[PDB]
Amino acid sequence: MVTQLKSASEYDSALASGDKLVVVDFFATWCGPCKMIAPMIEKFAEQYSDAAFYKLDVDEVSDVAQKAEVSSMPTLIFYKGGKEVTRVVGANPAAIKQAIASNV
Repeated sequence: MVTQLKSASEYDSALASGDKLVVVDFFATWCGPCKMIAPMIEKFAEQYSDAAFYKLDVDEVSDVAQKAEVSSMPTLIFYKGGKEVTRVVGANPAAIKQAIASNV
């Protein structure tokens, strides 16, 4: 399951996980590719049980989106030990899957 982050607070606690891969999907409700990739992302969460998946609506938690420097949707950011390891800007199934598999 992909837990929606509702505040800056939730976002940050999500990140203090260490060693555990934390993956955040920055999306918008108006964003088409976001919608098309959302089912895939759920599949990936089932497969990669070693990693915690989340999503954050950029129009609800804007401050977090601006501080994470998200300027296109969807943007998947990969954290480990509270630090950004990488990110994928785009509804790119293959790149997202590889990013998860390789950083778990």
